[PDB]
Amino acid sequence: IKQGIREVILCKDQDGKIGLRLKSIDNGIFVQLVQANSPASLVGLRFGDQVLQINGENCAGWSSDKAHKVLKQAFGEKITMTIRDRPFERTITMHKDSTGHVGFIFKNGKITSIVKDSSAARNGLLTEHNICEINGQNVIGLKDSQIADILSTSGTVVTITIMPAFIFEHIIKRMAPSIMKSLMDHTIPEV
Repeated sequence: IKQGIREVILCKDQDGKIGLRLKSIDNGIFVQLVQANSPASLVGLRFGDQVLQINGENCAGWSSDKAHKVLKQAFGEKITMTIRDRPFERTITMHKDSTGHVGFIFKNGKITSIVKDSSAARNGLLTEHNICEINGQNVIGLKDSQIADILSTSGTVVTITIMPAFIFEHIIKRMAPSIMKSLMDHTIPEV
């Protein structure tokens, strides 16, 4: 998680889309969904990122509807956005033990217990937190077994990005699980 504000420049695709849905939270605007293979993914927007400005105008106080409308009405040749990086999230680095475990239990992507004497215990992983990313890869909407599988196929060093569940549950309201599973970018970013 970068302690930064960064500028991104976007271009609507040939369908006039950027591949973004946005959500009003605490009088800011946050990214609720980034579509795979979209202008938003390509420029590196992530679930939970805060949008500070669009085209030099402050997003403060905007409703979700107003943010969507602003994007629709932008001359989509060059849209500038000022982003603060995933401000409700934190990243925790763990090491798999000899048995290949880091030491927690989760359910519906939410961490529910920390295993004694684990790497998770040593690094202070918290319960009541939703898993947003593993090793920089968005895992939101994937099944527990797929998240398990990613953890298995990772190396020893496992980086997890988490968000307090009450904030996660606020961000994802009015978005169908099937959309999150099917449409949220789960790819590794391209170079």
